[PDB]
Amino acid sequence: IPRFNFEKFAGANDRLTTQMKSVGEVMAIGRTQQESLQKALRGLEVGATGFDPKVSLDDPEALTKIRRELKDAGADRIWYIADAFRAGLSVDGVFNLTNIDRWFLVQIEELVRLEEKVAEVGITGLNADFLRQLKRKGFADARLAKLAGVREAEIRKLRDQYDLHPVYKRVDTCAAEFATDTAYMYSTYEEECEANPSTDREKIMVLGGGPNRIGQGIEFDYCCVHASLALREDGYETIMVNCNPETVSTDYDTSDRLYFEPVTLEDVLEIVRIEKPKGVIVQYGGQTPLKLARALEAAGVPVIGTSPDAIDRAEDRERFQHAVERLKLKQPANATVTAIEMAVEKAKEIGYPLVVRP
Amino acid sequence: IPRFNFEKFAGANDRLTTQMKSVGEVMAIGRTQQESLQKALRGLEVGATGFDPKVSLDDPEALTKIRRELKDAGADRIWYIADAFRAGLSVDGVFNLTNIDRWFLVQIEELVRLEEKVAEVGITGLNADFLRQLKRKGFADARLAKLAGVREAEIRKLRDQYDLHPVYKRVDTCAAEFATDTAYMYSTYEEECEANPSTDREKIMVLGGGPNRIGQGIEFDYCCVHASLALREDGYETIMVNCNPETVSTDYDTSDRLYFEPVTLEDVLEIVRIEKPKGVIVQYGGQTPLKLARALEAAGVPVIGTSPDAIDRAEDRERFQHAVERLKLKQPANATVTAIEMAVEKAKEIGYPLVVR
Amino acid sequence: IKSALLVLEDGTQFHGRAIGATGSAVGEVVFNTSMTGYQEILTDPSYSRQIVTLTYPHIGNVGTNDADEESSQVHAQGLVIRDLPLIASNFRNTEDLSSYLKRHNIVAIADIDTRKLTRLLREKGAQNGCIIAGDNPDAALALEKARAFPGLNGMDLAKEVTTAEAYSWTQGSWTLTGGLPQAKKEDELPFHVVAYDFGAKRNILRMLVDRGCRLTIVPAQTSAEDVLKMNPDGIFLSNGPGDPAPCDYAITAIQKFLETDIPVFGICLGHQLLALASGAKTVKMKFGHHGGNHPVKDVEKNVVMITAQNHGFAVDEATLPANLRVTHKSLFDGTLQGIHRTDKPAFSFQGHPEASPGPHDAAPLFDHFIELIEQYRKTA
Amino acid sequence: IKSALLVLEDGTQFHGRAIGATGSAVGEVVFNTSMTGYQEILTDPSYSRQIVTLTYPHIGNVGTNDADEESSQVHAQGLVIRDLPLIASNFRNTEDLSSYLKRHNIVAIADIDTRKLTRLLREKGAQNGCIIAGDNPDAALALEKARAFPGLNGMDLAKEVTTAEAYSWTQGSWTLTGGLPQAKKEDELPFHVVAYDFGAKRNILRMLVDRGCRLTIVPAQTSAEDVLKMNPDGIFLSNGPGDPAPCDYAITAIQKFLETDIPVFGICLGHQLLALASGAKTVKMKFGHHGGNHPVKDVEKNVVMITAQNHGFAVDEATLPANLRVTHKSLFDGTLQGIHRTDKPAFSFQGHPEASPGPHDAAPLFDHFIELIEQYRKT
Ligand SMILES: NC(=O)CC[C@H](N)C(=O)O
Ligand SMILES: NC(=O)CC[C@H](N)C(=O)O
Ligand SMILES: [Cl-]
Ligand SMILES: [Cl-]
Ligand SMILES: [Cl-]
Ligand SMILES: [Cl-]
Ligand SMILES: [K+]
Ligand SMILES: [K+]
Ligand SMILES: [K+]
Repeated sequence: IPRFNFEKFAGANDRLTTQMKSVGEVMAIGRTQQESLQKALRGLEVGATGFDPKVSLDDPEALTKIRRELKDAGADRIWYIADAFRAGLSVDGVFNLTNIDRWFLVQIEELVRLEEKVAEVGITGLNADFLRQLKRKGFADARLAKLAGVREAEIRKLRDQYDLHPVYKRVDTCAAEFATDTAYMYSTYEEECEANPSTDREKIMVLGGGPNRIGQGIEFDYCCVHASLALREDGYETIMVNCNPETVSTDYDTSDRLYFEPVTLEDVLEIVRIEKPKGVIVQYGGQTPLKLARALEAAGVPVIGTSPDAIDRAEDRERFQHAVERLKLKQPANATVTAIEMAVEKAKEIGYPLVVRP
Repeated sequence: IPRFNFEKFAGANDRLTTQMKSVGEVMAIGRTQQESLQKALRGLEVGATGFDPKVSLDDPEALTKIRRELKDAGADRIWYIADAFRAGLSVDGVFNLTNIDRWFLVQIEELVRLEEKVAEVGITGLNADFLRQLKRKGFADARLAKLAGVREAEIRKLRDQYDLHPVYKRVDTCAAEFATDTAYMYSTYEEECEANPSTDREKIMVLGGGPNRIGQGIEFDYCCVHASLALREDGYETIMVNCNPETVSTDYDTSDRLYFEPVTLEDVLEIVRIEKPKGVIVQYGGQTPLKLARALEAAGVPVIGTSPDAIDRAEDRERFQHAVERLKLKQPANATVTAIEMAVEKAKEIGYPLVVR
Repeated sequence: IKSALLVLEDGTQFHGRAIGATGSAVGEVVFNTSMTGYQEILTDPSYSRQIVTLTYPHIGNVGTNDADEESSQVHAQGLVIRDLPLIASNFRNTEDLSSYLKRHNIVAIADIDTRKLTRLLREKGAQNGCIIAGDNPDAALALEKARAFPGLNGMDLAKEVTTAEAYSWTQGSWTLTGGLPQAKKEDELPFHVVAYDFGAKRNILRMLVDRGCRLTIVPAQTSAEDVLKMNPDGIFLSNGPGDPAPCDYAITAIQKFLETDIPVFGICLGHQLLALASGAKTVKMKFGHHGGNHPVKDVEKNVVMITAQNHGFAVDEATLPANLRVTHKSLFDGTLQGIHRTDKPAFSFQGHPEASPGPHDAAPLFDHFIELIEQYRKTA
Repeated sequence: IKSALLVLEDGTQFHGRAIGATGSAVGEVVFNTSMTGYQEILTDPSYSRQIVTLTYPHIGNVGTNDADEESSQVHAQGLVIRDLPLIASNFRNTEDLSSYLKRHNIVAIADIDTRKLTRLLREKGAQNGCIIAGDNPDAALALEKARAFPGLNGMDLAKEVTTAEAYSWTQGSWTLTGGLPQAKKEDELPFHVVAYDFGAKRNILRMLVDRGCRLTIVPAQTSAEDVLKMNPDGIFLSNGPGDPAPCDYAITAIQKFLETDIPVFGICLGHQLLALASGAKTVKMKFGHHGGNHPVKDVEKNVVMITAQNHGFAVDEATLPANLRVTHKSLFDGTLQGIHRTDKPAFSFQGHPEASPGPHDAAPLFDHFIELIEQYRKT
């Protein structure tokens, strides 16, 4: 799935055409198209958890917006397709507007109906059989959580109750016709696991940054590759988690074990569960891993290097202010203003020109 | 199908509710739901030939308008259902909006798909096996013709080519378990014809006005009934053509033969075809049959009474002015103005106040 | 293009489309006017060897379900319709009609002028015909098959559908709220009745059980001696296919019961045998009575009831013995519909008091029987 | 729920969903790596008595069409797949996969870990298994059914699938524009090839005709002398199911033709038979070669070809008679794939020159046959 950055180019034409406008791409692997596709959506790093809705059902104008996005594709068409099915359009209707083979469309419609079922039955309705079937179709715990009105952690927990966990299969070029000694893996909800994690080594996991975007480029990936190169050289068993198909970080030669997976908390926890790393590096892959840091350590993960709290101390506007004052250092005058009027006055006080953060 | 007159009541709430707002109704009979439903639409007298589109396939806002029309029903929802299928909505989506049982909905969708095919192939694609199919689903010559890009007559001419004409079945209350001596018939594209027209009597056909609507009420029907009664009394065999289920005109005792059919060029010609009447009265049913006059005559029908041409001379503004003038009679000053500027002028001329049609 | 064909003895062709199993079907073609209950129609054993024509154009609108099965199987040999709907639409549906048809291996044909056919059979009377469903059905062949068919006259079909062994029946009637109830404990149902299975409909049994009757279904050829040994509180004669004449064992067994004071009640074929076993003679109707809008007068009460009918044979009232009174008559043709014994506690109805499908109008007839039975145990 | 169960001799169970006929199927379980060609595979007679497992998860994406039928029927005993897609999506489709399997009464199962199955077959070797598709599939019974299967080793399946009488074949190859061509009139075709039907694929025939060869298809057991009587320009040995070793009538007939100067070319089974005729030995492979990406080297020219393979037995090279020269070899495992008689106009190939499905890379093999034929008549 391609990664776009139209919000940074407010005045640009955002319709897709024969001239490339994307800035990166994510890749996913699944035992079926549905699983493949949902996993890609969840690691695209756009805040999506799968087919999150773009339009409300309650909007009389929704279909008009919908039809438009289908007919003249933008970066959000994938989500609009599901929106379409949710609003009564048919596969032939969507095809007609988009030209996407029905082979793919029907899969998306099937996934929407299943979502509607989750919405209806609620969490109570999520028995083991149903939940497993959903995990198999690639549904994220977070998406399922939004649907049944609960927190992600609850869905995850339920999965634990049911011993419902994915298995890891290996890439081997030959559909398993020949044995492999490489550990290039992807998660799937299947019967047999090929992870076979070692238990004689001290493992260090390195988390990548997903697809590239403006501001989150190859520079982080480089750092990622270096952590693995260095530590493996030192004798550690290096495990990389990433899903950008363009980089060196996703070349099986770069680490001891490569997990070509979405860099999400759910996906990473599952790896952590079976690898039991001595340590996890979240500081080299950019924003993506940086944001999971707190939740990872809060999830029992051995986060190494600068702590997620210290990170937050720095990223936090007011926490940092404090730090700077404590250190008796110099910082531009600031003020957090909720409303306008207050602005103009606080502004009088800070002194123009000013930098307005959204 | 109910008949509405909302255009005459511009400031009214035109949404359907528990309080009736319709002014009349039409009825059709077909061997199948689809045939029956399509005959009704074409008998409605609203200018429909069936499921004529209400919105453009290219209007970006179309789905929005269709959705509103389906959710909060107005007199034209039936037409929007079809449009909703042409625009991509599924049976489930239409049901959720309308609450109309899917048994019906799926039937309308299939009619839409078949319309799509016709549009694709056109005329050249109108084989006989397929034209029959279309006829059997209740398709009007005028509808196909629109779809196919031709004239209704081309479609009809075509149907003759292939000896594709309807058959007539009879109403008997018993599903054929008992024979009938009554001649209460409906057209259908089936195998056996039960019309068995007479050859020994002088027949006269009376054309009804279809559903009642403001301006085309019971007064017309009263005249049709009177036409049938008097002519029958006099010894002519009377044939009534009408589809208003509320009237005495469609009561089987009112005439010798009743054809409960849409009052259209198509349906009337098929009757004439087989009946071969001595005369056809088109002057007692209101606007409906009056308008068919000229084309029925062009088509060889034996129209009696005032000629379609004579009717036009009255019905046509200028022709009639011409007539007044010839008679040296008096009429109010008039003028035909295309544009505004020209009006204001012709107007200064004519003299206010004025009556602008 | 999935062809089907219907050819009758007279060699009348009806070209349509296949909607059921592939292959061939042969039997007596009949028309049924029922606008509702086609599954019940198809699962009625009485339809054995006959190819059913439905006058109502749309057939299959409500799909199918189990509760709507009258027997264990689809007894019709065939099915001819005008239109199979695109979908089934009813909360009770469990399977569409084409599907069900295939499942039961029924050759079926649709899209034919069912009226014209109805009119033919009406005017011309019962014909034998054949449906050939396939890629290139051979007219001449079906016609040949049509003609080859023996015909229902003189054909014992009851022995052809009866049970092989006797079973107990204690299941009541269906409800909207509860669907088909759980069979009862014999400790529950007060009267004990024997029911000759001439090709019985579940509804009769159910309606019987509803009345507080524990049933014992026996095969069609069971001896009286054998039955009498059960100490029945009553004996019931069921509905069934084919000619009732040819069923010697029945008349016998029946005559044998008549000799006795035990209450006998027959329905449809059961009614015919009761007549036969009483001295009466049976006849084969030109077209028969197939529908659920059939008016039948109760001569005694001068009352009219709308009834469900399924017969191709009737009893001659000219052939009635003075010991057999006439209790019901058809207002459509004057044909006989009920008879009672002047001497005995025996009565029988030509129509279907259990309906299914159809008007519940004739239901009180079971009320007579129970009366009889209560009386029998008072005196007995 | 439409339940299905797959049970292997070893007791391994795979719980799925029924996608074909209701019932039981028993046979030798094999895996095939072809990402396309599932219908062609199913209809290949060589799969007689085997339960076919496809490694590509989505099987049925393009539905089915009569032109993609490699024989008159579906020869596989059963089909094991991971996912049966919701719809078929291809202009050539005339019928969805599940419908088709039912039509053909093929017990089939979907939704199982075919990767796990593949790894087990690869690691432990071929196994017999049973598919039970039904309401409440009995795992003990499927295991018993699986274990009762006698196995392909020692089983002549060729005699089982051969044609009862001999027919003439003059139809060529399909084309996207044309489709399947009408059959030709004998006159249009210069050569008469007598082809032994050991369970022959439609494609080989076609490819021969394309090369101007009129064909006379003869039953598997036909005698050499009965064939000779046809004054064959060339003789062809078809592909086919089961053990070749037990087909004495074949070996026999063959060795006879091998006393003559009549050009002979076999494929697959035909290839194994030609070698047995020459005195070589056959072996039953651990899991065999079933796929459309198998690299085969032409040792003579030192070139690689990507081939379509379908065989579970092979000719042992170390038992080669000096009259048989090794022309081809497998680049995956070193197994023998081609041989040529040093003294006669007799050559054969292990893989499938007619492909269908798969890479057209080995097609040039037929040219060498035709060249020998021409020679023959030249003289
Ligand atoms: N998954 C692994 O640990 C690989 C094991 C072994 N080499 C195989 O290919 O089966
Ligand atoms: N159509 C008619 O002329 C009626 C003929 C006849 N009375 C019948 O009902 O069959
Ligand atoms: Cl569930
Ligand atoms: Cl056509
Ligand atoms: Cl017909
Ligand atoms: Cl499994
Ligand atoms: K493992
Ligand atoms: K027809
Ligand atoms: K499974």
